Amino acid sequence: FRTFPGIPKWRKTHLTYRIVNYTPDLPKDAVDSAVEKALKVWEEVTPLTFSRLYEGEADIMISFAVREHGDFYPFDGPGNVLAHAYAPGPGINGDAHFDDDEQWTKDTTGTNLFLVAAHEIGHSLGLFHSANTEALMYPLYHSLTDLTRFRLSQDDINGIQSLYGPPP
Ligand SMILES: O=C(O)[C@H](Cc1c[nH]c2ccccc12)NS(=O)(=O)c1ccc(N2CCC(c3ccccc3)CC2)cc1
Ligand SMILES: [Ca+2]
Ligand SMILES: [Ca+2]
Ligand SMILES: [Ca+2]
Ligand SMILES: [Zn+2]
Ligand SMILES: [Zn+2]
Repeated sequence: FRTFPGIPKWRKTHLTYRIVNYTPDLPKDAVDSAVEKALKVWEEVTPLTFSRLYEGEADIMISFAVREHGDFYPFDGPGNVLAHAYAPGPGINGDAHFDDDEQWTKDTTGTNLFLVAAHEIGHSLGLFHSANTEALMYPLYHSLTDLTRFRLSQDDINGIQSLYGPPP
C-alpha cells in the first residue's frame, strides 16, 4: 500500500458526503446504492462513519461532470480517465468526480460505478496506489466476472488501518 505524500488524513471519525448531481445512465436508486456500498467497504474496516447531507458543504462532495468542470484536471471524453478524487482536507480535498462521458453500469460488462467509486473513496480517505494486482487501490481499471466475489485485499486493509486504525 501507499499513502499520499505528507500523509493527509482526516482528524475526525464522522465524515459527511453529498451526492450533488446524478448521471443519466442509471436510476437514482442504483447510484445511491453504489455509493453507499462503496462507503460501507471502508466503514467496516475502520472507526469511520459516514452520513449523508442533502444540502450544504459535505466533506466528500460527489458529482458527475464532463470536460472542464472547475478544477485543474478536466475530463477527457469517453475512455481513459473515468473518475478522480482528492486527498483529505478542506474544500476540493476529499471530493470525488465522475466522468459522465463514460457509460456507467451496475453490471460486470461496462464501466461499473460501484468499483470505481470504491477506489475513488479510497483516495478521499488518504490511500494512494498499490502494487498488489489484487488490491482495490491498484491503479488500473478492470472489473470482475462475479461482483459477489468482490473483496478488499489485505493490502487495502493494512493501508487504511494504518491511517485510522481498526474498528472498535
Ligand atoms: O487512479 C485513479 O482514480 C485515476 C485518476 C488518477 C491518476 N492518478 C491519481 C492520483 C490520485 C487520485 C486519482 C488519480 N482514475 S481511473 O479512472 O484511471 C481509475 C479508476 C478506477 C480504478 N480501479 C482499479 C481497480 C479496481 C478493482 C480492484 C479489484 C477488483 C475489481 C476492480 C476498480 C477501480 C483505477 C483507475
Ligand atoms: Ca471536500
Ligand atoms: Ca474519460
Ligand atoms: Ca454518462
Ligand atoms: Zn474533477
Ligand atoms: Zn486511483
